[PDB]
Amino acid sequence: MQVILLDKVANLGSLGDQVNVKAGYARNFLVPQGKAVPATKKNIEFFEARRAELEAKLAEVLAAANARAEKINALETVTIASKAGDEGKLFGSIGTRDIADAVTAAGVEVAKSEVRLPNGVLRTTGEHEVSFQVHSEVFAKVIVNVVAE
Amino acid sequence: SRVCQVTGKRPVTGNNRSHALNATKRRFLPNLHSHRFWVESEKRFVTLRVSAKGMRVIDKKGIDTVLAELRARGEKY
RNA sequence: UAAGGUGAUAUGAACCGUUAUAACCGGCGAUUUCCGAAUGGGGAAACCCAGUGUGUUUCGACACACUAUCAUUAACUGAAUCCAUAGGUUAAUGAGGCGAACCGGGGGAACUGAAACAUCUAAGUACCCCGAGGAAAAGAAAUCAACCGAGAUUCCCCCAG
RNA sequence: AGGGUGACAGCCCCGUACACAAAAAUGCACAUGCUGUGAGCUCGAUGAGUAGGGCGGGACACGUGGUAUCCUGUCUGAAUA
RNA sequence: UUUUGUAUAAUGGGUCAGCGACUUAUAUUCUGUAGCAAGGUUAACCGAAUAGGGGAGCCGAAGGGAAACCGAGUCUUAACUGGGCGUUAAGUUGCAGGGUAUAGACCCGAAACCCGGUGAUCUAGCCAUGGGCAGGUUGAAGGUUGGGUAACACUAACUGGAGGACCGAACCGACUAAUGUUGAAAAAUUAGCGGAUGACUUGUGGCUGGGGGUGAAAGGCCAAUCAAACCGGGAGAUAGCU
RNA sequence: GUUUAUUAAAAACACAGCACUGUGCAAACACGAAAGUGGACGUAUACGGUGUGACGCCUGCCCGGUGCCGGAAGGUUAAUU
RNA sequence: UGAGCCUUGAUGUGUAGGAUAGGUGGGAGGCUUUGAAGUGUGGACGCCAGUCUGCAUGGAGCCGACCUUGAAAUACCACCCUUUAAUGUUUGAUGUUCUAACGUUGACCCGUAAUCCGGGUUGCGGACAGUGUCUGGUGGGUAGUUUGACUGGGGCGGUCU
RNA sequence: GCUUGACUGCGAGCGUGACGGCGCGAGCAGGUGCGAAAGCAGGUCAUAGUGAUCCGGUGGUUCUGAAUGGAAGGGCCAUC
RNA sequence: UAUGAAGAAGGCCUUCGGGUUGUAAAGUACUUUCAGCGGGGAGGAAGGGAGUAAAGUUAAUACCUUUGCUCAUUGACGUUA
RNA sequence: GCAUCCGUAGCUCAGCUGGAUAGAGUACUCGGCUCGAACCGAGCGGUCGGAGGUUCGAAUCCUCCCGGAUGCACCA
Ligand SMILES: [Mg+2]
Ligand SMILES: [Mg+2]
Ligand SMILES: [Mg+2]
Ligand SMILES: [Mg+2]
Ligand SMILES: [Mg+2]
Ligand SMILES: [Mg+2]
Ligand SMILES: [Mg+2]
Ligand SMILES: [Mg+2]
Ligand SMILES: [Mg+2]
Ligand SMILES: [Mg+2]
Ligand SMILES: [Mg+2]
Ligand SMILES: [Mg+2]
Ligand SMILES: [Mg+2]
Ligand SMILES: [Mg+2]
Ligand SMILES: [Mg+2]
Ligand SMILES: [Mg+2]
Ligand SMILES: [Mg+2]
Ligand SMILES: [Mg+2]
Ligand SMILES: [Mg+2]
Ligand SMILES: [Mg+2]
Ligand SMILES: [Mg+2]
Ligand SMILES: [Mg+2]
Ligand SMILES: [Mg+2]
Ligand SMILES: [Mg+2]
Ligand SMILES: [Mg+2]
Ligand SMILES: [Mg+2]
Ligand SMILES: [Mg+2]
Ligand SMILES: [Mg+2]
Ligand SMILES: [Mg+2]
Ligand SMILES: [Mg+2]
Ligand SMILES: [Mg+2]
Ligand SMILES: [Mg+2]
Ligand SMILES: [Mg+2]
Ligand SMILES: [Mg+2]
Ligand SMILES: [Mg+2]
Ligand SMILES: [Mg+2]
Ligand SMILES: [Mg+2]
Ligand SMILES: [Mg+2]
Ligand SMILES: [Mg+2]
Repeated sequence: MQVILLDKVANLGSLGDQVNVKAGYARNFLVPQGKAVPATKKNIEFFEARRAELEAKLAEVLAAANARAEKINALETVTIASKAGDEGKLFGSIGTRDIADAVTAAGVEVAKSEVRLPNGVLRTTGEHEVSFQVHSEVFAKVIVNVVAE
Repeated sequence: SRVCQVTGKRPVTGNNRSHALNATKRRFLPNLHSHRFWVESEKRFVTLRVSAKGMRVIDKKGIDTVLAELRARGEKY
């Protein structure tokens, strides 16, 4: 009794997984409660289309991820106007909010959430490397400087 | 009566044999069972008197397709 | 078509006709009580008892028409239960029963024969049931042949006891 | 041909052989007019719980026999030009 | 007629008349007959049609061997001088007849088996609703009033009216005897007999159907029929018997 | 009291009583291919079956045979694989 | 919780002994920074003899191996057997708990003027019960039949070539 | 003492049975045994010691093989 | 965390027999707090704004202001509890 | 007609579970002690159903039989 899952019933798998199962299971329980659907030509193709469509969604998002990445990765250095450090020690911290605004003015929009200030909170003055977690895995890299106010 | 509503199976008659080949008249009746089939289109349970062989064809043919033939047959499910 | 004629037992009476509305024959209509599928309900068949509606009036009634069930279709309404569905009420069609054999199908004996008797025979006969027609059934090769070929089905004579 | 006529009728009678007949209804067949009905060509498609199998029976002349073929009550179950 | 044997006192027949039993189909063998003859003959069917056509087939002229095969030979066997079966010998088609076979198979006759129906107006049981049981006895429990007990118990009297109680008509049964036995009557009558308020009896309806019913049980009863009703059918069952 | 209507009315049948046994109620059982009905609109102080047959005194011994009941280790054993 | 199988490891005394040589071979090879032997008991099993070996231990050693042994050795590699310890797998065996099939001759609602039926709600039961096919047992409960002949009638007795 | 004639294929002609059948048989062919040979041996002095057909089993066999090649199955022989 | 004694060795003492560390370890089962990592996810949030419609408020209920509503709202901590 | 299994002091049985060599209870003798009961321990009482195989070795494994049993089949 081949049947296509609509959810993660017990150990049968997850949504969209044709599996051989004893007739009774689906003939009177899985199907009349809507937890799964019989594996028939029409239904299986539609689910496989849904499968490949989410794969295309995954492709498209990860494709646009590398887009943002390169857009700003290759150089694209930005600097902000921070109160003159005066012989060093900066007069303030450069936070996620401020650093996101800087790259956003450059064009490459970034939300502070994505920003990940490595090994510090941008306390010194002058040049300081940065990084951005553009995607769920893709890592970037940008050079940011500081000057007078 | 003992008639399958899907396949139309009805009682048939035959012989009991023996080691002496003696023949006595008997009847073969279908393996009929009253089952409540879930029809998705009407979101309802419809009870049918089906044979065990009929149960197999319902999965293969679909619940809607068999009922369409039944309406053509005028079996009054 | 007609000079005769009112059926028979079966006379008689009283009459009708005779050149074409006597009678007789045929075609087409009209009428067609009651019972009977019987169908408004019931019932011990030829009987009993209604309802509705139209129209009559002498105010006592009266005369027609419709009102079975089932199947199919379409409307309208209509539960538990919100929709629905079941169900319900109408309206259209159709079916009901009878009838000889033949036909198809669903069931299906025993006596008997075997010199008994179980397998077998009788016999898919008798009989019962369902359905149909003037015929029915079958029927246009997933057939046969045998290395050559034939080309649906049905029926007859052989093949052949 | 037959039948009838007071006993056995070719020529007595009814008929028979032949030759004819329908206002109306209707059968059959041909033609024809309407109402449906689709012909031809190309490219496709090619009947699945089925065939087959196990079990129990039945039908084939063929009684399970070494028994093909057909129908299936039961349990399974393909290939598909 | 049947028998070893019948005047037999074994069966049959009152008599007459009428009716009443060797047939039919197909196939096969034999005889007779006719035709043709190493050939004979067609069947269905066609057909103005008992003709003719149709030789599809059938039988015969070649057999031997399980068969393949061989062939006036062949088989048997390794092989037969052998032995078995064959080789000189006319058949075939009609008609008639004698037989056989399958059909009821000369006719009449079973007790039964099977199938489908009709019957509980009789009877058996049950169900519903009604009715009937003169009269005369016996006198339970209980009750009352006394006597007795602390109270009972117990006892007496009087009331009471219990019972598959008693005697006995209707009613119901049917034990004995006589008659009757081609009856008044296919089960009764006469004189007696048992029960007779009950497990009683009865009216009118209803229900149970044949391998079934019903049965206070006899294989009883189920329409004068019961160890398997009646009617029709299978069916002209079968009958080494008369 | 009942019985062989139509040759047998009895010592036969029934009988109250007694005992055994089955039956927990969708009861056992019975009639029904089945549905269902009776049992019973009852519930073990009930119902069915069997034998005995008021009452009185009593109802002894045998479980080898045949049944029934209980047990389930082992032996044997069908369809199926 | 059985069990067929998954792979691994491991197990293997006649005696003689070289003895934890199961057998069967090839077998002077073996041996080898990959750590020479190797220490630390690593334990198990086993003769409790011995054996392999858990991670380190150190730094070149390491080993076929004659009397004997059937055989020549846990030197050696291949192939099987046994003993099999674990390993997945594939089938079952019970037990427990579910609900969703199925049951309900439980309650309630509706169809509905209804002790039928159907539907709904709920409770209980529940992968049983129950039913179908197949199959073992039982089965005068019900059928169809058999149950010989000769014979100083038959039966009994005796007889049957 | 030596041996397997308790031989294989056949069989003129007879006997005896209603039949099925049973019995006797010289001689012939091929191969044997015992005898030096003539010769004898196709079980036992003879007459009882037995069971038809169907069905199934075993061995053998160029007989058959349902289109063909096989095979199954059947036939024949031996035999249960 | 539990098992775990040959009471390991080693350490130290020693009446040189021992004891002591100490079931401590090793080993053998077991578990993964938090810290590692990853993925979710409250609460702090009330607000005003834009609209709406009505009401009060008027000469006109225009103006407002009060209701209700409608849409979109905002969290420094915070890669939060 | 096969298939399986069994055969061991006189007896009842372990089989010395399948080759590195026979055990018990009972029977019997003696003894222990003791009138017999009744108790105990020694001893005696088997070449392993028989005949072929295999190996250095089997009553034990292989072949063949004998006797016994249970199974099958089963319609000359
Ligand atoms: Mg009427
Ligand atoms: Mg007969
Ligand atoms: Mg017609
Ligand atoms: Mg096709
Ligand atoms: Mg199949
Ligand atoms: Mg079959
Ligand atoms: Mg046969
Ligand atoms: Mg055979
Ligand atoms: Mg066959
Ligand atoms: Mg005389
Ligand atoms: Mg006389
Ligand atoms: Mg002619
Ligand atoms: Mg010819
Ligand atoms: Mg010859
Ligand atoms: Mg002639
Ligand atoms: Mg003749
Ligand atoms: Mg009385
Ligand atoms: Mg009296
Ligand atoms: Mg009296
Ligand atoms: Mg009678
Ligand atoms: Mg009878
Ligand atoms: Mg009759
Ligand atoms: Mg007949
Ligand atoms: Mg007769
Ligand atoms: Mg009396
Ligand atoms: Mg009498
Ligand atoms: Mg009477
Ligand atoms: Mg009497
Ligand atoms: Mg008695
Ligand atoms: Mg007694
Ligand atoms: Mg007993
Ligand atoms: Mg006993
Ligand atoms: Mg009988
Ligand atoms: Mg008979
Ligand atoms: Mg006799
Ligand atoms: Mg006789
Ligand atoms: Mg001699
Ligand atoms: Mg062939
Ligand atoms: Mg953490």
